[PDB]
Amino acid sequence: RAEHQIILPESHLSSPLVKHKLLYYWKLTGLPLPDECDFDHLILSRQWKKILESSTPDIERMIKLGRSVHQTLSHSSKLTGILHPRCLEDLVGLDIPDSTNKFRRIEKKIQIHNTRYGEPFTRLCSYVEKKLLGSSWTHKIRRSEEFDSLRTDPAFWFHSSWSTAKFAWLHVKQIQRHLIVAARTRSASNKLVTLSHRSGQVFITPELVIVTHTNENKFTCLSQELVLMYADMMEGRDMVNIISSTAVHLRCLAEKIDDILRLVDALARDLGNQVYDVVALMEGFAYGAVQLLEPSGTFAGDFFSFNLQELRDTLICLLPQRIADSVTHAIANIFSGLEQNQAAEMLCLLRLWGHPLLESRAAAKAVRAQMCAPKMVDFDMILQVLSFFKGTIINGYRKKNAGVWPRVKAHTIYGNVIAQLHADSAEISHDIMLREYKNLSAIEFEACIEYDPVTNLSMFLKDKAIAHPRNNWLASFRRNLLSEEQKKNVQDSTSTNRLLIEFLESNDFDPYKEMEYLTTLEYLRDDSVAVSYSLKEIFAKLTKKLRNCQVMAEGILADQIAPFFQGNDSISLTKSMLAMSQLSYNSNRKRIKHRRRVATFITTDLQKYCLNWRYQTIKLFAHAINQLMGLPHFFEWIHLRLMDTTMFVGDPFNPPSDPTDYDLTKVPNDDIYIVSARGGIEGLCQKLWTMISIAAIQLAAARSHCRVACMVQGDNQVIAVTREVRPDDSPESVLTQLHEASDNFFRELIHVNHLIGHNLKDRETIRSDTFFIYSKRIFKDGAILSQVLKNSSKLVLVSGDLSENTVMSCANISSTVARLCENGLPKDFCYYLNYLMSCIQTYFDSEFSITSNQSWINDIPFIHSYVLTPAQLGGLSNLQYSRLYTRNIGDPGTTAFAEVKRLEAVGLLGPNIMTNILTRPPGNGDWASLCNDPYSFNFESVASPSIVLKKHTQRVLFETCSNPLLSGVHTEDNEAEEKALAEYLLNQEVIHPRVAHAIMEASSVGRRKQIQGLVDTTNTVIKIALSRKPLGIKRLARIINYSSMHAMLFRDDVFLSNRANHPLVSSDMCSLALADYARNRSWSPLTGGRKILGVSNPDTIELVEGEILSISGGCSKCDSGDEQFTWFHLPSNIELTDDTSKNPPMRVPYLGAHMSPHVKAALRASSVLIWAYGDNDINWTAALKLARSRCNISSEYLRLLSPLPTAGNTFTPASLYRVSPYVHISNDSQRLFTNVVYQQIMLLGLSLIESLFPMTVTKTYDEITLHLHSKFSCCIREAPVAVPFELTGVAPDLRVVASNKFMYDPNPV
Amino acid sequence: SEIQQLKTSVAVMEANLGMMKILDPGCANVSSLSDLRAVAKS
Amino acid sequence: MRSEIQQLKTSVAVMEANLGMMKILDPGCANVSSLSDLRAVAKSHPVLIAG
Amino acid sequence: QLKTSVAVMEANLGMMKILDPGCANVSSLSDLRA
Amino acid sequence: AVMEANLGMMKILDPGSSLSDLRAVAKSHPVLIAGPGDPSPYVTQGGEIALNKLSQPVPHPSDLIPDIGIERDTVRALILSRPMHPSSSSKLLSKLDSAGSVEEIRKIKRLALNG
Repeated sequence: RAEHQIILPESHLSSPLVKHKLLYYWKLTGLPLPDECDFDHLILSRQWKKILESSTPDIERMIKLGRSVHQTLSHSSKLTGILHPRCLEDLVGLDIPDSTNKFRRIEKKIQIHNTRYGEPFTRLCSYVEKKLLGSSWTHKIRRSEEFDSLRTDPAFWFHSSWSTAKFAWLHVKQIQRHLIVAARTRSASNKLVTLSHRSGQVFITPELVIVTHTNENKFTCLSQELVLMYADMMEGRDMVNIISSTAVHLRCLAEKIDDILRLVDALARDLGNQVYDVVALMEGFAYGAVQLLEPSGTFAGDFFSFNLQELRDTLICLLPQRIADSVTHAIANIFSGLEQNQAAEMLCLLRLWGHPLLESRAAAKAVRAQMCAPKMVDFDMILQVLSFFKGTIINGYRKKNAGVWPRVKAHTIYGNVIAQLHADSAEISHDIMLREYKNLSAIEFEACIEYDPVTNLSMFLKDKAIAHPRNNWLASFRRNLLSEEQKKNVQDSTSTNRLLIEFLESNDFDPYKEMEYLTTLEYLRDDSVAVSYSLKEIFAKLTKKLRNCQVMAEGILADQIAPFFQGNDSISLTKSMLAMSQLSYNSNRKRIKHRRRVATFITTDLQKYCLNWRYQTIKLFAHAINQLMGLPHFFEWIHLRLMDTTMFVGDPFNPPSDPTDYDLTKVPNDDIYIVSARGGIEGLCQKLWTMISIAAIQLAAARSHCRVACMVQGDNQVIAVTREVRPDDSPESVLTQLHEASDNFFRELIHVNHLIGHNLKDRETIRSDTFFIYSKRIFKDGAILSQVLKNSSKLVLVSGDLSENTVMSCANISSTVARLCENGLPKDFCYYLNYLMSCIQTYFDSEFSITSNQSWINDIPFIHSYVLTPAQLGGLSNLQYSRLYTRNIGDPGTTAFAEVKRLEAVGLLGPNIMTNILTRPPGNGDWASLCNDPYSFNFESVASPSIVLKKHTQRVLFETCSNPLLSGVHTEDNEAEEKALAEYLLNQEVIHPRVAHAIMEASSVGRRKQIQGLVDTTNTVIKIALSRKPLGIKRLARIINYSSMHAMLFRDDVFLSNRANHPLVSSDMCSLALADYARNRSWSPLTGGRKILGVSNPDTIELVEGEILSISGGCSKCDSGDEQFTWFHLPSNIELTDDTSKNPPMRVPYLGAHMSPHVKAALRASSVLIWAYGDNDINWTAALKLARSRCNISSEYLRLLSPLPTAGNTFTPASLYRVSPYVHISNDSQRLFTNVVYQQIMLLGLSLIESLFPMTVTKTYDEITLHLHSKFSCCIREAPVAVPFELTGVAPDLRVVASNKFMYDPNPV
Repeated sequence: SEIQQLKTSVAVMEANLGMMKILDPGCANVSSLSDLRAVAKS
Repeated sequence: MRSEIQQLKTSVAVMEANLGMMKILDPGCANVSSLSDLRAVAKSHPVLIAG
Repeated sequence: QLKTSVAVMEANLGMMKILDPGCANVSSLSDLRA
Repeated sequence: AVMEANLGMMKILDPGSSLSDLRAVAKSHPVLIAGPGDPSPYVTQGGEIALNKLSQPVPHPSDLIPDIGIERDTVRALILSRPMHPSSSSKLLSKLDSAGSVEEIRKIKRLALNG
């Protein structure tokens, strides 16, 4: 069949490693188990004499596999059954010569790719660098030796250490995925592939892979997602080897990494599964080697010595003492001698041995030891934290509501100090919060906050699992493994147990009646509530009503109460964190009362944070928020429910080991159970806990008499303790005051967390004068510290599971290579690296496929010109050369034609391809396709499989939507309204796709698209919606054959064509003339000859013609009559190391109401519609009829509320910031772009500045000045004449329901 | 006066005894919209 | 004056009777609570004690 | 009056610790509801 | 006055290492049972409760109760990784293998971090 080739097996590890799945399939064959599984609690208790008589195919494959494996081993010795991770070192050296010779066929073609095209890549990179840096820098344009090592050794992926095992495990992985796909079909094919490696064999089935070593007479068994873990770690550590041995500032790491890998492999043979207690310390050794480089003598080598002592203490319990000493010495010599970036690069050693095998019993023991423990918290410290909690609430409400306190009960205002602040409504200071805490903690509020239960609506549309209730909890496990009276307590489940689908189908959903599950205490009478815990190393599974109330409570806190505490989001988190390490000592030392403030940093992680909160600690805080909302009982629900319920760690292969467990209220506080838990669950009730943590941090600040800038997202807290000094104050005094302030604050933070029941350590928390740690990135002296090797470990070779998609795989390669280029790599190296890895990708999909292409896969110029042509035009390349310098904001079509023009000029891409793109036959095309996706060409293309499956599940899930919230989302004529609106907006005298995209996005049509795009279409949701409604025959053949159709469409349209009807424009014109010609020709069957305009933007590299000035100054452009440029200056003699006594001042570089949002969207549509087409009565009638779909305003309130007509139609940093915080920007002599274009020029200039200094450079020596001249460009055009007119025709009806708060606003504004 | 300070020192006693009472999970039907002196005096 | 002193004495007399009923721990563990206090309390609508 | 109030303060407010005797043993949920 | 007639102190021994200083610095508190359960495994004959580092009562208080390899490896890491003149770094590495105690390694650690 063909339905089974849609949702493929996963090619990468997305799940934990359950031990008893592996041991189920191990026991199901007749092989001996490992010797640490002789007294196992689940294996010795199941009734295997009935399981093995099921005669399912899943058991017959295992029995035939055991007769295959047992026949090859011998009876002269003992067959051993070594379990992961005790077989890391043997599977590390796995060497199948049948996969080596199958990857050498790819290597043989990549070497021809280099020897035919490597010299035009050199010509391209030198061309673009000579254009952007001028011909006065032309004695400094050499290719980097990263690029030259990539140019002499094309098979970097094939000739490293770890490459043979990478070949072997990728071939084993693709064979097993093919066998799973074949085993979906009910057939009788031989589902057993036997490979032969160096001294042994490999047996592959859809469930197990068995590796047998015949001289040692041993074997190991690996489950479905354990061969994925081995394949992932092999290509990860291989790519880490490649990048660390090519890059010059990383070559000392490479040997170290091999050492630190192989040593720990040798530990895994006799530590076993506890070797991941060693691996977990490796992160610490990367944080302590940064703290070796302190400016003072304090803090240096404290966390390093702590982790070295912890490593000795974990080793001496399992190893002999001598081997523990020698291994500790080896770990100490690996992480010593590193730079500031090379120490942060060793954070790649985390996922590089993979993951342990998990079980439910040990996880449940680890949870019971801390969540069922007794606690004793201090009442007076709860009063102090509650004082700062309520004072922060009062000050935040005062700031939000224009100087008014919350509605406080008048008889609860004690003393004369708070009673005086109440009359003035004055902002309460932290010193009054500490002094008057007995009077401020005892204050009560009244209902003065109008909340909203359903606000986000994306949190109710998540694919979260729902636990089926506690009379059916034995449906959590696989029915094959239950006992005979445990099978009688399992019922059928009509539900899907997903939050999304059971939210859509739940009619009579009233949020204010769903909150009565908690305010009326009916969640606590309810004897169907079950909580299920999950295997991990952050997630639980609640029932339907309780999950609804948890989502509501989180939304209400994050919407109303949480911004009172400021939470202390991508550019604004590299401006609040990059400016937070500007306060460090080494950031302002040339500058060095109350004049200049400095800070020293404390990154703390609390021991077992979420499951040490008790009801006795959180009750008064929840009480305060309940009084402030008007709720009798809302925000303390989790502790009261978990005290009264029993929960279990749920896993389908981990049943209860006692076969007589039927009722949860009668199982002991034992095997998988946590009976009457007293702590909290992670993620649940997170906002309240973050607010209590902020209140404790500000309390510790006030109790130690200092100011503090914190940032806390749960157990990860970062505090900058601050101290204000003089410019003429000595540096020794500044360091002494910072050390005393950090000591006093850290003691008070220890003290106020110990008394409310929490532990942050004296030694595990990293205190530092220099760096802090946020989102696992190290921020150090106003700079982000590099992580190229982490991104190298994810440079992998299959992406996604929805088909055999090569375009999305090459797109993931391009995004990872761009992220490598952001962490500081040569541009030419990353560009030619993406070419070579995309060729590896496109040859790995003709071979090694688990599911025609014989004509074009042996065509080397086709594969070249197909991986190098941009994806906007039909090729595979999602990395233009301009993406190496800056972000892709701008027009994708002009950047596409600009890259094609550069590649044609330097000799890479042929002359035929340009004229064949220009003479390309047009596609189907709609007005709706031009409105929904502007910047787009009407070329014949195949739709992406992920877009098709996502859109199919969004259309299928909303067919059975029935709740009163979001009732008008799925209408029967939304596509007719979409076509009518797009034909009204676009089919005018002047065609504007971008303003029509803005109008339709601001109307109710785009609101329906925006609501339907919020649903979580994961693989399980797509399987459900394809079971409820099949996909078809034409669309499904386009899903399965997507890559072959995409490649043959490139081959037919633009690679192999005659095109005797030669176009008007030639290949030498500007790229926006080219993109305008391609749009005006491609949309010509739809449009009819009119000019699609208002779309194109210039490419930033093609626009400017840069120049670096000489020593005397003066540019060859401004000597030739040029005045339009941006000016970039870098001061001389800048240190990039710790000696920052003579650096120039560092600053943050350049990076980039009171109404309902329905009225905002309506007024935005009004502003865009009047700005773009004209300002008279017909345009205002159309603007009224479009704004009337989202709100209930009249005609006269449009004209006095619409904004003025304008052009408005760290997780991943933009770069490292080493020499860009010193550059000075003057956009003064350029007056044409004073807008998006000058943003592009400024970002291109900063990337060209920081491109001049590789990571091997720590000192500048001269002054650098750029003039980005853009006057004598072919791509300069004056803005046209905006000609107003009347919109012919009438606007569509755009019907709307009035009951939706999510699509409509009935209040007359 | 000292009596006016004893009033506001005696009042936070009941406001803290009501706090100690509502920390008990057996006081889970005490609605939050209630005076803590009144919870203490009951 | 004297009336406020009488109300202070009466309020402290209420406080000593309230501290006589709380479950203060002593060696011997006489006044403990079970998990059935919450179960008997949750069977009704949450009550208002204010005044 | 000034002495018994501070005697209630020192043993009521400043010195008061709050015990949650969590069920760190092996017993079922219906055994804890007894 | 009449205050100690009802509130029984319980002699809490927070470690804010032997049993003597735990008994010596141990303030007495009136602890108040709020949660359900039995607190009897955590008190001791004499009325004393020992708390953990997480403010957890412990069953018996004795749960609450150098090296040269680590101290030489860390000072090698400080000499190797900090900026230092290469003759002086080799001189500090020269008189470090000749050490024989925890003392005179600390002299090099305060000799390396101070220059």
